[PDB]
Amino acid sequence: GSHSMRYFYTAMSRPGRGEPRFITVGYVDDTLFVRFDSDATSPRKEPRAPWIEQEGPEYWDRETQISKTNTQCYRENLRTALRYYNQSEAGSHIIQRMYGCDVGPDGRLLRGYDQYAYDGKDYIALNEDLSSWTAADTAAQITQRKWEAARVAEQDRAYLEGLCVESLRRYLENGKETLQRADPPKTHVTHHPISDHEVTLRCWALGFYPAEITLTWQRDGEDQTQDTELVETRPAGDRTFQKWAAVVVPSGEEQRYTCHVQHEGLPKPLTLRW
Amino acid sequence: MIQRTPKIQVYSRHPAENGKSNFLNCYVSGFHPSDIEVDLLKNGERIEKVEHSDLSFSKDWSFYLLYYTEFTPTEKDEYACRVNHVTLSQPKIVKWDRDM
Amino acid sequence: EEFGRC
Repeated sequence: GSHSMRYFYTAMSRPGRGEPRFITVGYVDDTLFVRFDSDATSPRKEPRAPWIEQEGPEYWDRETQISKTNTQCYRENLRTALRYYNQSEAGSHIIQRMYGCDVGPDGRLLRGYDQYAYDGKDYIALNEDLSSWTAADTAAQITQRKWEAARVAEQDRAYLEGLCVESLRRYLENGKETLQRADPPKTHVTHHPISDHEVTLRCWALGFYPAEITLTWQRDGEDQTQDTELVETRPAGDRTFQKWAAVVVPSGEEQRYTCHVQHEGLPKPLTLRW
Repeated sequence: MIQRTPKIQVYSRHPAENGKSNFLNCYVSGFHPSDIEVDLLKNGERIEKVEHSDLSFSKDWSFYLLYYTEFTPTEKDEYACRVNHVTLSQPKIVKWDRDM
Repeated sequence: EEFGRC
């Protein structure tokens, strides 16, 4: 199937508490495989998935150097952002970056990403063309001008069409037992009387990977969008995810409700009832 | 500055079975900035050595963290997740409900 | 693998 590799940078300034912390986490799909934390006692790119551990020491040295250089770069970027927004050096600010690539089943680049936020707000994003930028504001427009001058989009594109997809392809192969295994949701409906008049039907999807799942309730075959409490898909901690969707149903009306589960691990969407 | 308060889910890795070793998870998500204090509480007392996932964030840049510890749920032991964040005037305590 | 450019 299709896959993604994403690196997520968080650079968090913390004036008075040392230099901005720089964290990178790398994911393939919903599998964290690498992390870097400048606050680690010995900051290094660290494997977080077994299949990345076979990458040689040159990989880890190069990736760690990337992250150390990035730590400095993103501290510089935080200073730059302070300037661009006329902000004091007293406040704590966050630069985030997500970049990486989606590949299709054939491993070819489906699309690239390189997007940045400042203080949780979109700042600048490489457009899907991997050639132009969307700057969120005039500060990001300064960045965009700099990056257009520096051909950053072209460099990104070369990475996204090359090393990004190539390394992701390798990771998918090395991690094929897990990265290329969808664990279907174990699904069930629980029944929780609220009162004499109402019961909660909670449709559970547990143990599924990847996280993407559609969990809906229908009443009489009609989607209960507004009447379904849908918890965020949440990590179980064993790589898998959980989600539930609950409906408050009148007592005795449980059979009017069907839970519908779409997940790539399910050959066909499941329909469950209490 | 636009800040986002953590969503909090407290739940187990596997369906709770009293006497069966499990993992107590506190998933904090949707928050910004990333600084967040998460304690797992056993009967109101902070569980020690709680581990947490590496700081990641969602497409909307909001952060998420999984705090987790091995626990053996029982009938009477109340578990909770206590979350503090800049958006919270006081720590938010979400009790662990094995049905959620 | 990362793209270190920054």
